[PDB]
Amino acid sequence: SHESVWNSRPRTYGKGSRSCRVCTHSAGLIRKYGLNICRQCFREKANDIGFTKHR
Amino acid sequence: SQYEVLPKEVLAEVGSVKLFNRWSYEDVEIRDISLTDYIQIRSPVYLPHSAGRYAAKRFRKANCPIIERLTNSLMMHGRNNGKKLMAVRIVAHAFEIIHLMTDQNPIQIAVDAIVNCGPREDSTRIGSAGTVRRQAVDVSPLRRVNQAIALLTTGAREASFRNVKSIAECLAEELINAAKGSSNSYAIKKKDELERVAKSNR
Amino acid sequence: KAQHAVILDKSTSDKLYKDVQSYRLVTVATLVDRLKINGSLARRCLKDLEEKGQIKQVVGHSKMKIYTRAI
Amino acid sequence: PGGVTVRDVEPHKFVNAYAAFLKRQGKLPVPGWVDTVKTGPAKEMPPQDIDWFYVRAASVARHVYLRKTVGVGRLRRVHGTAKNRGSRPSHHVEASGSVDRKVLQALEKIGVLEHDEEKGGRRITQQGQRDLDRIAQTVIEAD
Amino acid sequence: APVKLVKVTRVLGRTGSRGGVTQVRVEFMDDQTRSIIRNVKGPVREDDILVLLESEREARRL
Amino acid sequence: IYSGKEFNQVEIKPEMVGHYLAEFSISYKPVKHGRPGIGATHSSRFIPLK
Amino acid sequence: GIDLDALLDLGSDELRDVVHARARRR
Amino acid sequence: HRVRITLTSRKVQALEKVCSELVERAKTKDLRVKGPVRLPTKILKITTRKSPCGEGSKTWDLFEMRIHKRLIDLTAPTEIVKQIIVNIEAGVEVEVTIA
Amino acid sequence: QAVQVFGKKKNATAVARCVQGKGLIKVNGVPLKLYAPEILRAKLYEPILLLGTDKFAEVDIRLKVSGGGHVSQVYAVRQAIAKAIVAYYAKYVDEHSKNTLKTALIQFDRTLLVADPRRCEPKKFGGKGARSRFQKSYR
Amino acid sequence: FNHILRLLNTNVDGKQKVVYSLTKIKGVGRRYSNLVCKKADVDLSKRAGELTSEELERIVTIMQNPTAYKIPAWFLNRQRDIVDGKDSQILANGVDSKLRDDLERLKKIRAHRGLRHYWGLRVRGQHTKTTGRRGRTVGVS
RNA sequence: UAAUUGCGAUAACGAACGAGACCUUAACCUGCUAAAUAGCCCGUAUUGCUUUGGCAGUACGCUGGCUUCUUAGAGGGACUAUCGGCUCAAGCCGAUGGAAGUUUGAGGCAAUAACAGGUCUGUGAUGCCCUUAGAUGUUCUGGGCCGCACGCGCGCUACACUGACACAGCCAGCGAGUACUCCCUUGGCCGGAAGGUCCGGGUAAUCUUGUUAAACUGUGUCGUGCUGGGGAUAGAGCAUUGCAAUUAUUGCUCUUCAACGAGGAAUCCCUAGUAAGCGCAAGUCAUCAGCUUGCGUUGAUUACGUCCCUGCCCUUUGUACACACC
Ligand SMILES: [Mg+2]
Ligand SMILES: [Mg+2]
Ligand SMILES: [Mg+2]
Ligand SMILES: [Mg+2]
Ligand SMILES: [Mg+2]
Ligand SMILES: [Mg+2]
Ligand SMILES: [Mg+2]
Ligand SMILES: [Mg+2]
Ligand SMILES: [Mg+2]
Ligand SMILES: [Mg+2]
Ligand SMILES: [Mg+2]
Ligand SMILES: [Mg+2]
Ligand SMILES: [Mg+2]
Ligand SMILES: [Mg+2]
Repeated sequence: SHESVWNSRPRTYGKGSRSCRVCTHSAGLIRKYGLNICRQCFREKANDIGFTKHR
Repeated sequence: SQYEVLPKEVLAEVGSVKLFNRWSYEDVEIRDISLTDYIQIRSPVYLPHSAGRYAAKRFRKANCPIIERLTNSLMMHGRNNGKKLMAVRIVAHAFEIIHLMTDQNPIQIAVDAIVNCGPREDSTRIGSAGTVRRQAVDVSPLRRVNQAIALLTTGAREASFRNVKSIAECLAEELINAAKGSSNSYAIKKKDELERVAKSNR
Repeated sequence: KAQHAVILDKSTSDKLYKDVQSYRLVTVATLVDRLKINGSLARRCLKDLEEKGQIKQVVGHSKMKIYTRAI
Repeated sequence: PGGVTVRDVEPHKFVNAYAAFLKRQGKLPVPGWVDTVKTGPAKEMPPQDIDWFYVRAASVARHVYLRKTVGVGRLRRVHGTAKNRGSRPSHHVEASGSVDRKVLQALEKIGVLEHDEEKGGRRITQQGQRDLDRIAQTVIEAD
Repeated sequence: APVKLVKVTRVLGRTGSRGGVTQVRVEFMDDQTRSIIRNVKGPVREDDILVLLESEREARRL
Repeated sequence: IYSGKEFNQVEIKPEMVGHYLAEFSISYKPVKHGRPGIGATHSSRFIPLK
Repeated sequence: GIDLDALLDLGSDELRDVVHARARRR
Repeated sequence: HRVRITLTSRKVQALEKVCSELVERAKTKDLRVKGPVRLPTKILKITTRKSPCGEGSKTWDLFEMRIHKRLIDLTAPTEIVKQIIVNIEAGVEVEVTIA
Repeated sequence: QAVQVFGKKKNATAVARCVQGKGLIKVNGVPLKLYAPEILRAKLYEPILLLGTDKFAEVDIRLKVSGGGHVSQVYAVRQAIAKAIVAYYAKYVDEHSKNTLKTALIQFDRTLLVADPRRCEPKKFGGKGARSRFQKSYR
Repeated sequence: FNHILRLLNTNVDGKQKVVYSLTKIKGVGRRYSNLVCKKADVDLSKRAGELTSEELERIVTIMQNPTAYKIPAWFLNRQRDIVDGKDSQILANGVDSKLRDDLERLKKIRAHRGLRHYWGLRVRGQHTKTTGRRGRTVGVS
């Protein structure tokens, strides 16, 4: 709980800094255009965002 | 006519189309009448490099010039795949060397070599579940041209492998030996052994 | 392992200067077999004969060169 | 009658002709390490010539002549080659910016090229274009 | 025995287990009244010229 | 020096200058091979059925 | 390449120029 | 004054009509209009593995979003500009540059 | 008097202008005899060899070729030149001669005039190429 | 001429050119022998055999004295002697003799890199399951 | 017929899915629309040879016109069109024209029924069970996931002369890029290289960027030698990213120079811009791409057939099978 040791290690970069903005999942994250959404959750919300299959 | 865009070595042969600007096609005949319709020499070509669609679909490669076909066969193995200009360079150097060796028309030598390397009898493998039996069958004219081009090129290719004898002047003697009918040619030996096996399996 | 000489001694020099006239084609490979000579010296020999006017060139391509007798 | 420029001359013959002209003149300054470097990490062996720098200067000068402008970065990309990275696949790698930079500075000193403060890089000069045209003329005279 | 040449009249159809051999109707140029059937390996079409070695055997399905 | 689970006593020598302290405390120990198991080879993973 | 007596009393910057590149970066 | 109108959207039919409608009312009031300009389309591609667990045959998704950007050059004072683009439908964007 | 044509092969395209005047053909300023690699140059002179060498004596042709590979750009140049002379002898000359020149190109090589409609097949997943598939092992 | 030469402590072929004949001296590679020949004012076209004995002595001495002949300090295969602190280019018999010394120093301090060498394993962090493969089966029984 | 695709026969008639149809993309338009964030022509100024007309010539408010090339919208275009055959039909073959005549090429979508297929380690999606202050929650240091007798799978580099190396020539396309902090980076300067530094451009058809990619072509060196092929293992030094480089992150310089000379029994992929060779961008990302997803360059041999092997679809037939020939 003490601020010096609690979560002391910096998180400027790495997979610990970034997580899915809807399901806090680190692996398979999509951040090509600032989406910051894991691949599993993106497939559900792809049509809502404006992504569609054409080919 | 201020600027003459054509080179002097090109303007000298305006009259007729000559392969590599050196050799003509009129004095080239075929001893075997069967391969006349499947060897394209009625239409002269300057270079053995055309982006023709000769697989759309069937019997279109017959109309392909036989010099085109020879060049395609050099670019065979993986390191040589996709290298047509190098094959053209090798093929061009071969005919001129044949001309110096024989003092004949090199196209006449190449056509004679291709005619002499085509086996006229082969055997297909039949039987029942590994009981290997062979039945002697005839060979179509189109396959004979394909077989001759394949056999000629592989012998030149393997001979040049790990040998000081360079590929451009290697290919020359197999074309020369085959036209001469020499038994030292690799294609002649494989052609004869295929026909010998086929005769056994008649 | 055929040993190809890197120095043209008296025996090979005289053979080269007396037999190259009758050779229809004078290539780097042709000298190596008929003279047992290194390729680099074979190429220099081809240049030397050309300077003497004893054989004429057909191919000036860098990657492979053709020389033939002139009579 | 004409009347000819660098365009109507084979580049292989032009660079050799201009390399001899610079070497015969001897005015072109050369760095001391010309006999040491191998012109880039992508290369394996140093150049097989003592006169390679004069050829490089001639080749670069023609390049600047034919383009609007060029700097050290562009020429590194142009002169870069594929690197033999052992068992890993080859990749394109730039080539020894110091060699290119010194060539540009030397050509600037002898008046062939001049710097452009509005666009960056270096461009051909009136004397530079005049000098190359004379060399191209001699090539046809040699032909 | 001498070799002889023939002209392909009719492409009867494929044969063999794997369909790599074709049966063709065959006539002789020297004897226009003689017609036989032979098996051919390779792409064949009508009005082709074929070379037969010891043309005595009659073709059979493979 | 702490090596994973326990502290290893290392005395610094003048020849030890220029190296990390992790050099002198191994963390994995050498591998002394034993005997292959059932799934070590293709011809040994078959379990008999009686 | 420095004797042990002066090596232990050597200054930081002088220590820097001698040590390995990785040591220098640290 | 020269003002540049930038129209960025995703629906072609919506963009085509508003581009036509905006320029059509421009001639009616007799202004000098240069355009419209059809900039190259922008295709946003996202390739994703279909399976959420990595099991099965490898099948991949290709989600594509098309962005269409249009330019209109108008020669009119800013007072006119605020009265010429009053009715713009949803799904499209309008940008102005003063020159 | 001027006409504009273009030739295509893969991504390589070559835009050509035919201008009345002294007979000269230039590719990106460089003369045609010195543009292409020497082994490919026989292809470039082929349209002129097929036609009359004096039929290009009254035209000024300049090309600007880019977009593809070195081999493809050669095919773009040769096709554009053949179209340029045909266009000139159609607009400014009676098409009977144009018909005579067009056929001379046609019964030799159709590619001299009509562009080859072949492009790269798009890649599919599961393999390195359009048709090739990754190697698989059943055991 | 002069088919066989003797330089430093290695036999040298005379039929091969100067640079690649000198590469057989271990501790000298293709590039290092190239600079040495250029610094020694010796023609590169002629072979190593037909060199004059005065050329040989010029070539050898410049090898053990690279710094004295304006050779850049970054060709040297040791740029900092950890015991001496001086650049040095090491010839045939020295690298093998010196290689033990570096291994001896690493071993006597019980460092990880020296320990890996003594055990006989990869020392540059390589993976060692499917690619060591020294011996043989070792079957299941 | 690719097709339960149709012609037809007909105790069936009339329908619904799937196929097709449909959508995306590639190839055509010198027809329309209109472009200073794309070009061309014209003219102005200027450069070099010729000076006798020709050069990527060079120069955004240097510019009057146009849209062939480029961009992108509406449209047109192919429907087997015409011709010669077979046939009652469905259709099939060849030739001509045409950019295109395998459904024009390639994809997306894709039916009923089911698997005890995979995922509880994507989810604040969850039932039950377990644990819940010495935690199986959470956080911090270090280590490990890389550890090495051995077997297997996907790949990279190679065994060279159709080659290696050195110079010279020298052509793409798909895309990405800066806010609470630096993303793509130009040009100038220093250095052998990796790199360092300074002024700046770009929130993007504008700048990186024509990403001058590699393969490839030309002229030379080498030479049939496990050799200038091959770059495995290893030693030394120098920088970069990171708070941290040791079990070398990676990069560069020198040196060390292993097997390997085309590969057994077996086995994989593939029919035209295809296989194969070659590289580039994106994802991962502070750094690392021998991986994948796409893109382009060079560009073939051989069928265009069959049910012989391995499987699939329909009908007839046999069955002691139904957990269905494992
Ligand atoms: Mg280059
Ligand atoms: Mg491929
Ligand atoms: Mg389709
Ligand atoms: Mg789940
Ligand atoms: Mg936990
Ligand atoms: Mg931890
Ligand atoms: Mg796999
Ligand atoms: Mg491979
Ligand atoms: Mg090279
Ligand atoms: Mg481009
Ligand atoms: Mg990357
Ligand atoms: Mg991966
Ligand atoms: Mg029964
Ligand atoms: Mg039962």
